[PDB]
Amino acid sequence: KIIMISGANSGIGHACIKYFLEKSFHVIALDINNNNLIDYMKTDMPLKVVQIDLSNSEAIHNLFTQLDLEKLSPDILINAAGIREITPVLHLSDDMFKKVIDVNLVAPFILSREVAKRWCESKIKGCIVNIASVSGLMAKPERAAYVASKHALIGLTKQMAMEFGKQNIRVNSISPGVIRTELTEEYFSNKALMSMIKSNQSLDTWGLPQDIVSCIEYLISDQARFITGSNFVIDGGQTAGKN
Amino acid sequence: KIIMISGANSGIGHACIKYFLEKSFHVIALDINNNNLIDYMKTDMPLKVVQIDLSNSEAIHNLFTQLDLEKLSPDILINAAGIREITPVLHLSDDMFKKVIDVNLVAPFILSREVAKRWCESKIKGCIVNIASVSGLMAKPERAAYVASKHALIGLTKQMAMEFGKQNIRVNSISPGVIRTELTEEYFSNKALMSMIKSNQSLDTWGLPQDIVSCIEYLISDQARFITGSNFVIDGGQTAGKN
Amino acid sequence: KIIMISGANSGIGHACIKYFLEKSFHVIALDINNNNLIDYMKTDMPLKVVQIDLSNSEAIHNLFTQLDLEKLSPDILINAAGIREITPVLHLSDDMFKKVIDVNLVAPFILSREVAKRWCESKIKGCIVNIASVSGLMAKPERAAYVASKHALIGLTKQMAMEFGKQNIRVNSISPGVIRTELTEEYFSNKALMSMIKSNQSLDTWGLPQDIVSCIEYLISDQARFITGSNFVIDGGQTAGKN
Amino acid sequence: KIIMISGANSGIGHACIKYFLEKSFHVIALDINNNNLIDYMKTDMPLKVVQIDLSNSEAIHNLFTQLDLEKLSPDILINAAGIREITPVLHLSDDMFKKVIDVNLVAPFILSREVAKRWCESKIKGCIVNIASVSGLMAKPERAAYVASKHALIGLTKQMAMEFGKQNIRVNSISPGVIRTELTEEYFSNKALMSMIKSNQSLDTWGLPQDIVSCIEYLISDQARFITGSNFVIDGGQTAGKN
Ligand SMILES: NC(=O)c1ccc[n+]([C@@H]2O[C@H](COP(=O)([O-])OP(=O)(O)OC[C@H]3O[C@@H](n4cnc5c(N)ncnc54)[C@H](O)[C@@H]3O)[C@@H](O)[C@H]2O)c1
Ligand SMILES: NC(=O)c1ccc[n+]([C@@H]2O[C@H](COP(=O)([O-])OP(=O)(O)OC[C@H]3O[C@@H](n4cnc5c(N)ncnc54)[C@H](O)[C@@H]3O)[C@@H](O)[C@H]2O)c1
Ligand SMILES: NC(=O)c1ccc[n+]([C@@H]2O[C@H](COP(=O)([O-])OP(=O)(O)OC[C@H]3O[C@@H](n4cnc5c(N)ncnc54)[C@H](O)[C@@H]3O)[C@@H](O)[C@H]2O)c1
Ligand SMILES: NC(=O)c1ccc[n+]([C@@H]2O[C@H](COP(=O)([O-])OP(=O)(O)OC[C@H]3O[C@@H](n4cnc5c(N)ncnc54)[C@H](O)[C@@H]3O)[C@@H](O)[C@H]2O)c1
Repeated sequence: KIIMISGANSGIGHACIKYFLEKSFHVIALDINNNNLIDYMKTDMPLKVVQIDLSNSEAIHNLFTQLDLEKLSPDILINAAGIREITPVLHLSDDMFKKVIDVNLVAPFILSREVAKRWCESKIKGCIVNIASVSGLMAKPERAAYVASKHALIGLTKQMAMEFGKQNIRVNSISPGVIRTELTEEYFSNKALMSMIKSNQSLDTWGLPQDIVSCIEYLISDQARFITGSNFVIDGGQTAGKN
Repeated sequence: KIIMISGANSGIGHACIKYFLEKSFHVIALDINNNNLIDYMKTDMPLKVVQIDLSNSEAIHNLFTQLDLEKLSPDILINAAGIREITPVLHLSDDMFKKVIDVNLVAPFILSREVAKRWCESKIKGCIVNIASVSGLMAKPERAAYVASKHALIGLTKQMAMEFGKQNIRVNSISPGVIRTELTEEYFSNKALMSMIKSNQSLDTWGLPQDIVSCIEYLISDQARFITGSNFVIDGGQTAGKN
Repeated sequence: KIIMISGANSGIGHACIKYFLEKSFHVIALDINNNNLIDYMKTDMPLKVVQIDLSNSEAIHNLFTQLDLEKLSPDILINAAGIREITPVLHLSDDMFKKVIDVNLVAPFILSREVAKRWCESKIKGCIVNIASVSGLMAKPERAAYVASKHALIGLTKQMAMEFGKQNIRVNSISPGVIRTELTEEYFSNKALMSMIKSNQSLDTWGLPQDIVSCIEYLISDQARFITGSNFVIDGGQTAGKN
Repeated sequence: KIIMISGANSGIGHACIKYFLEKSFHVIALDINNNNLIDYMKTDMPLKVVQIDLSNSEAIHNLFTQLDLEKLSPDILINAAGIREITPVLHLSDDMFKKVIDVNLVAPFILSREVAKRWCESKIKGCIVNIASVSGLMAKPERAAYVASKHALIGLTKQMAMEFGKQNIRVNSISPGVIRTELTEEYFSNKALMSMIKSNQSLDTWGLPQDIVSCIEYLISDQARFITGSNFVIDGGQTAGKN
């Protein structure tokens, strides 16, 4: 199987590249940066790395030209590339709101549409997993674009699941709570902050990239044949309520 | 009180212009069309009509430069301008997805940020109502951008309610079900379709613009003092469940 | 019009009694206590006070046999009677859990079923408003029964809305955030508790019974003709998210 | 490891018995009937079978007395026993509404409290899985008690997850869509009703008990360390929206 994973240079998407490579998949890795993939690019692993700014829809079109010319058509798409602003909403510029939208929502849409197109043409049973967030279900401060983008992606998941259901293409999302990655690593040296995170959820611990990889493994498995349009929350109780 | 209302040339937004002018508000009306607003312009009702493509963030910026020069700032913002594609997702182009997002989400974001900036600097207690949709809570076919945009707008509402809560700026959404307007008018002479719409909800009728205007009236009233971050569904039971 | 209001001796249901008497409704008041309703009974306002334990389903059955004999069938039902435990779940007894369920869920169910039976017989357009809670959408500590009961009542509201929609019987719920009543009075003299409440929501205030009464007023109005199966959150932003 | 599974005689619960015995768990099976479990007791697999009417709370307390004497505390609890009425709500009796509540909500609650009590006393981790339903998230006709009870169980899951999270007791729910079991078997020979079922979801198939077992298997695994308070929908797209 061929799996295409965005966000491959860091955090959850990188954990996925490593995991799926170890399980003998052919991996197409998409990211705007590649410093964490250079070593692997020098090996003979079945890894194709594309350096791509997924905020640029022209660039995504060029990616599918390249993939089609290389006869590479993934079976599975993991939309994990994403960005998060931390900024007072009055200081969030038009261009920055748009940028978050373009990465977190538009790119998943376009990548999903293109893979679905090729699956419908070839009559293949594809699978998409969208990395949303608990911010797709509730708000947080200083994250207007982020929260909007993640709400959007939950909706998109359900919509595309309905759209391609008769073609046996399954589309699901995962909504992580706090996962220790490069995105969130700054939190973990701050005592006050770690205390407040632990206060906002039920388990006295934090997630790791492997917790989300495991979920992905489940959602792409044969055991997930009846799962489509669902959102799986992996958040140590962050969304359960208020305490 | 000054009320800024997008989508003012048609449908819900147009019913709003009429009703609120009738109630002695000063109205700033935004829309890309103005043919229905011309008659009202001929009167000396306190109505400013702006012809503006809200998909162009530069035209929104010019709008607000004009308003600042005129020392005109709204007390209330109704985000009602919206578009809806009906397009099988494999035929939904990058530009069209992004256009729906830019009208349905980015314009409410920018209008909201700009009014809220002026409220925070003046220490005025503002109110924003976003017209989302039941497509902000569930999916529908051939509506990938629409569903994504309406889900986004619901999360944006929650986020901005949170962001501006300490400044006493309330931000709520309304999720209509089927409302007879120029958007949906084509359905109403199709018997097959009308019967399907009625089977998909609880009440044997459809909504009218006035159903949404009355909800807006409540949400901007003093009786809505403790209401923020809420989504008011006005849908004849369309979202209640199945069968 | 006759309006039947449970919880009539205290808090929200008492504020309803007074308000709706003032607008010329005939009121049927249901509560297990009556000390606050005594003054009202002495006047000859059109108020019928019934002292009833709504956790006793046979007493409810008798009430309706009586009401039938007296030709008092309500046109509107407001289910406001409720209780709330604050008990660590390991100390929450079988009986305490069942009682909270019986009062918060079963009583609304039976009352609703009986009023709707009479509307369907008479071909009347009835209206039910269930007072749920934000604890019907998320969890809180030491409130296992309360949370379960309120999630149930949200479900029940949707279900009855669908069941009775073709008969033009509308069924909606209100989910209050923190409303200052006898239920919550103990909180208001604890400063630390009040601070935590306020930082868990958007608005620096709390709700009053009148906030809920005005929402009731809207939902029973003719302007609510297309509203059924909806849950109206009146909560100062408490549910918007975290921070 | 010991797992207690309710509803062990039929459908999902029975599929669990067989599966987890094959995996070397010691299984405490609970059900009001036992005819499908007789054969298993004939082998000497580590299976305790208990005949118990889980609507009877004293019978639950006697169960725990007897397990305490045998020193068998389960490590994992799967609440799968349930019932569903198909009855027009005007014909749904007080007792039948309460019965559905007692089986579908109150028994999960008591079982959960009792296992949690012993996990907290022994300072052992514990894991609960509650079998809710898509009727826990939306309504369906003729199912007032069932929709109520399943909404309640979703809320109870979230609450208990919050309540016991500091003790590392994880509590999650699974919400199946149409699973072919003895509960639903009657539908499958009805051509028209099958066609309506497929029309209401995205995938042209139905679930099997194994689909829910596999979800349980994931929720009780070490890969589920960060999952609590979550609701996993396994429904073929039934909840995605309306088509
Ligand atoms: N870590 C968390 O706590 C958390 C919580 C919930 C959801 N998420 C989501 O998980 C996903 C992955 O997060 P992460 O923690 O691994 O973050 P990360 O920053 O460690 O990795 C994200 C990767 O995405 C890539 N990316 C960003 N913008 C891109 C662009 N324009 N083009 C191509 N690649 C781009 C980044 O360069 C980076 O390598 C994101 O969508 C994030 O919003 C994370
Ligand atoms: N009518 C329904 O059944 C229904 C259901 C749910 C939600 N809604 C929403 O309600 C809102 C109003 O819908 P309506 O039914 O009144 O539709 P409408 O088409 O009658 O009115 C929409 C107006 O918005 C304006 N508009 C669109 N694009 C714009 C642009 N780029 N710049 C400026 N103005 C623009 C249009 O010119 C038009 O006058 C929309 O957001 C719509 O999605 C409608
Ligand atoms: N006040 C809040 O902050 C808040 C928040 C959310 C929801 N609610 C809900 O609003 C509703 C009204 O609450 P309130 O604040 O007015 O509480 P309150 O305690 O002041 O009034 C509730 C009334 O219901 C009656 N009641 C209780 N059990 C009864 C029984 N067995 N039979 C008859 N009457 C019975 C009580 O006697 C009392 O008069 C409740 O369902 C409650 O859960 C309140
Ligand atoms: N099958 C579906 O399509 C579906 C969909 C959503 C949720 N569910 C839920 O999944 C769970 C399992 O359902 P299933 O399809 O296996 O049903 P089933 O009828 O096949 O099995 C239910 C079992 O629960 C037991 N039970 C019922 N009442 C009991 C009592 N008072 N005490 C002890 N045992 C009792 C029954 O005897 C039976 O063995 C239920 O909670 C059901 O509501 C099923």
